[PDB]
Amino acid sequence: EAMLAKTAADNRKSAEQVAAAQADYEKEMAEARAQASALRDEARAAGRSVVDEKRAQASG
Amino acid sequence: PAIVGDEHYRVAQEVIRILQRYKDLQDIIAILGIDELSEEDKQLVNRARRIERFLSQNMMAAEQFTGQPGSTVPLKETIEAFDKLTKGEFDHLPEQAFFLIGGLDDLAKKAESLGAKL
Amino acid sequence: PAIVGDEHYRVAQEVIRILQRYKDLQDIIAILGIDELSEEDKQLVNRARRIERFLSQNMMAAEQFTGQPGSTVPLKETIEAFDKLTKGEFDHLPEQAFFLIGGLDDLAKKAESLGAKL
Amino acid sequence: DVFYLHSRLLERCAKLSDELGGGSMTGLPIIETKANDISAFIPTNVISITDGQCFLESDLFNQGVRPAINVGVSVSRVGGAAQIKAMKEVAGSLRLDLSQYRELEAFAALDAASKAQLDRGARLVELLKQPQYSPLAVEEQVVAIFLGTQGHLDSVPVEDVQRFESELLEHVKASHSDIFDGIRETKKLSEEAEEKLVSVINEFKKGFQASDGSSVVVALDPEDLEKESVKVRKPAP
Amino acid sequence: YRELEAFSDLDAASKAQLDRGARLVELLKQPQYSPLAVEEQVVAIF
Amino acid sequence: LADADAMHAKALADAKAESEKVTEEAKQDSERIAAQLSEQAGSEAERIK
Amino acid sequence: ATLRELRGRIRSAGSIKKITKAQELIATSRIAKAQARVEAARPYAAEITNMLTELAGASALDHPLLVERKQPKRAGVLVVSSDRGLCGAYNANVLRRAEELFSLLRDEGKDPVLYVVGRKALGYFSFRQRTVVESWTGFSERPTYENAREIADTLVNAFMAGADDEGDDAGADGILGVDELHIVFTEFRSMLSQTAVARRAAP
Amino acid sequence: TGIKAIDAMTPIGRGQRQLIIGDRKTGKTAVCVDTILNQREAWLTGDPKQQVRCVYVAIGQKGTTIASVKRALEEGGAMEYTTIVAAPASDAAGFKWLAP
Ligand SMILES: Nc1ncnc2c1ncn2[C@@H]1O[C@H](COP(=O)(O)OP(=O)(O)OP(=O)(O)O)[C@@H](O)[C@H]1O
Ligand SMILES: [Mg+2]
Repeated sequence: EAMLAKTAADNRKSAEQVAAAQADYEKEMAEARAQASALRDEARAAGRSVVDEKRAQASG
Repeated sequence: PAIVGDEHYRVAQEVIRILQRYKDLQDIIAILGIDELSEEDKQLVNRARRIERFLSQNMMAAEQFTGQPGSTVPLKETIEAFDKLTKGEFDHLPEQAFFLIGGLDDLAKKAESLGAKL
Repeated sequence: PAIVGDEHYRVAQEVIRILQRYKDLQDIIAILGIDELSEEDKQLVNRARRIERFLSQNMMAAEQFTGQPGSTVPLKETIEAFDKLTKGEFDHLPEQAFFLIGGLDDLAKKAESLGAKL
Repeated sequence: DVFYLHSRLLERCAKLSDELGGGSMTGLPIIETKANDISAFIPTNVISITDGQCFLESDLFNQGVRPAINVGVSVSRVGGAAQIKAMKEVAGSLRLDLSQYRELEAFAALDAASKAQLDRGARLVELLKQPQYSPLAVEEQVVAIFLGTQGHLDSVPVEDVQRFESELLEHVKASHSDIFDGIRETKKLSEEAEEKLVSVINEFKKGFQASDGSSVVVALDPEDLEKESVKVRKPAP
Repeated sequence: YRELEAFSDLDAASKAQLDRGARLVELLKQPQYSPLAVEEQVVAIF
Repeated sequence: LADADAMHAKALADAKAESEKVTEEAKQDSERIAAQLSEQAGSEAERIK
Repeated sequence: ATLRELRGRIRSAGSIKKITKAQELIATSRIAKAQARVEAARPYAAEITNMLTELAGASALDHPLLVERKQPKRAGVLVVSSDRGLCGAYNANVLRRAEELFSLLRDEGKDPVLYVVGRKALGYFSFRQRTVVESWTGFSERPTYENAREIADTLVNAFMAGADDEGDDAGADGILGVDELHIVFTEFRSMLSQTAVARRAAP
Repeated sequence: TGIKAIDAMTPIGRGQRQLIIGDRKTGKTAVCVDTILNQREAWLTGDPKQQVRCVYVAIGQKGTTIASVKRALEEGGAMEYTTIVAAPASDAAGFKWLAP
């Protein structure tokens, strides 16, 4: 009886856990992508600040 | 955007886009009303009607006509208010709440007097 | 019929009739949408759209404006293809398959490129 | 002789033969229409003189389509001869495709092919938007139109297209700058250059966020509430 | 017929009018260079 | 169950590897972007002069 | 070109006018057809009500369908909308009444569970991103008893499955159900008055 | 011209007459001024086979509008390779007729 119940639980848990592993992969991908986008955004913002600063200094 | 700033320009352009879409849809609306439009177009039309009412204002020189004193709206408040409108933050308020008023405080008072709470 | 023959004349007249009916239905489709037409009218509209696209052709002198080399369609093939179109034998192909092509072989190739089969 | 006034003026803008030095004068006459009436006398006169027209609309301008070119009506009478090889290859039938897209959008205001056409046309319209005082070098324009017509914007949402384009161009400018160099120098997009560009686009798509962050890779009153009941012939228990 | 031309769930009389009008319209057609003697026209209209 | 556990472990390890790779690639892209934009600003300053 | 454009618009408006008048007459006949169908359905409804009355008066009232649930927190709601759009505000009024019912359920601390009939409600709720558990479309013009039987079977199965549910757990049933069934639909008061109404169908 | 919508769909070659036609405030002057400014790199090359010399004829335009155009050309460096033939609104009909 324990074997049969454990096997039913095994099938259920294996299916849901495969799905969970795939979802976790996608979550890690999304987190890494967001980190990359944030790095690029802040880098370009810093560049814009530098260009504005140096243009203002040249004008002065 | 060079002169009036990026946010002023963005809000003005969004208001103009909404009003232009409403103008385009007038041809359909004159015949079939609003209910044949898509959900996106229905939402846009409601937003546009509210925007066009909110562009009206109780003018100082209009008191002699209506007896109602005029209102002055600071530019920053105008930009904030129309940004909120374009984003649908006042869609629940009735249209007449936006008619012949000044800033957002007047909007709240008139909406409350009508029955909706801002 | 006397100069071009009965088949050519009949096919041309049927094409003209279909295009005239489509022109009459165009504004109805624009306002009320195509779903409010009858089944016969919807079939006619599909046929007419395919016919108008197939009347277009990749012209020899138009290559500089499209990069696509031009094509020449013999009269017999034109009559046969438009007879088939008026009979509804190509209604299963996307209308985009009929745009700027030559004869029926070009239609088959372009339909294949678009996933359809002729 | 008001037509002659402009015809003899604009006919001096020519491309001289080599025997006369090979000099040229390009003309950009401007005409103001009233209430979008290109049928007025002077507009019709001039339209029949020049080698094509760029026709701008208040309606398109207000919709955010800036520059407000009416694609269906605007044409160039020189065509591919006034383009570099790469631009011809990528923009071969862009104008015709956009005209067809506008027609279909008006019609469909739906099978899979029509859906695909509408999606691509929306993406292309987004691609052709451009701010003022923001020129794009010919190589960058070639790469942008390549993004558009080669179907690399299909996975990107419409609202992000513009941003995507800019970012991607920036990427190609920061790294893989040899693509722009090749296009500019050779005036054409080589097959291996095309493959490198496609690979760069596909890689860059991994690190791009949509607006929602999605990946681009591949009280009623109770009294009014009527209640259903069961009728029973019994004394109230 | 031109009144009913915009329309099948009609009265029997309306359906008959529509069909009769379609037949009459088809009857009034005529090819080029094909004049009919008055008696032939009378019979066709009959 | 064993197959699911193995596949999940492999997927997680590959996810970590790809996250590291994309993060370092993004850092390199940011560095190149900053350098290019600095060059552009220098050109603008020369134009102002 | 102003006159040519105006003439084209006049022709277009004439075509639209003719089509709308035709559709108005067709709808006038369809109203009679629908009223005839309602009349034809009346006697079975009345007599089955009588039969249910007798059976209830000669039996115990313990049916789970007939007994409410404690601390209910799930009510199924079936919104009946049309398929075609040329109705004036029929779909809008139905959906507004549905929103009123949703607010009322929120007041009672119950999350509505949505079922839809008709394409227009589908579009509305898809735009709002509210989920639709199930949807039936293509018969709002001439519904048959087959469609009603299928819909009622689905709703009753869900309601029964809601008996054993605990918290958000489905429980012994294995599927999560609902504690209530409401129907939002337009009630044909008369040729001139058509009112959207919410009507709790169960328990 | 540096404008995708033009360079891709209505390309302009050297020796061609392209009409910019539209209602007021639709962006006509913007397109033309952007086209003039885009020739800055070609001018910087120094090769007359690539250089483009620009002539901006302003007919019946407000004086301050012409000043704004000139300022925009100055800021972008175009004014080095550009000539303005100005016939402002204040001018006689003779100048307005003659400027092009
Ligand atoms: N691509 C663009 N994006 C955004 N704004 C633009 C663009 N092109 C032009 N504008 C703005 O549109 C307005 C009209 O531009 P412009 O002066 O070029 O138009 P015009 O047709 O020449 O006008 P006018 O009738 O005054 O001569 C100006 O504010 C200009 O800044
Ligand atoms: Mg101007």
